[PDB]
Amino acid sequence: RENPVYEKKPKREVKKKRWNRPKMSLAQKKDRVAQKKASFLRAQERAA
RNA sequence: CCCCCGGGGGGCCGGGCCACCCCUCCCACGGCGCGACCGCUGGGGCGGACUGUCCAGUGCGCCCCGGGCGGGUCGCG
Repeated sequence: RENPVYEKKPKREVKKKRWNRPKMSLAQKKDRVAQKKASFLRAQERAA
């Protein structure tokens, strides 16, 4: 009751890094399918 | 006020403009050439992330570019 005022914590500038995983792009998403199919074949003639 | 045959015709002197040939402004429009500002799509380096049942591949960030493409705005010839 004698000091209800709130003093925010001082905001320090941060190193500005990224802990999260960025979203994959279309070119990458589309190229992975080409590798998955190609690797599925180049693994199939090894059995052949 | 004159002139040619009472009726038809011809002039009076100044000024500016267009006709032709010379020169030259600003503007409009179109064309050709050039330069500047924006847009789009090849290289290299750096940094980082990711993918692929062979070491290969794919964006993104920054920077430098040789460009290519195209239109707008601006400025010339």
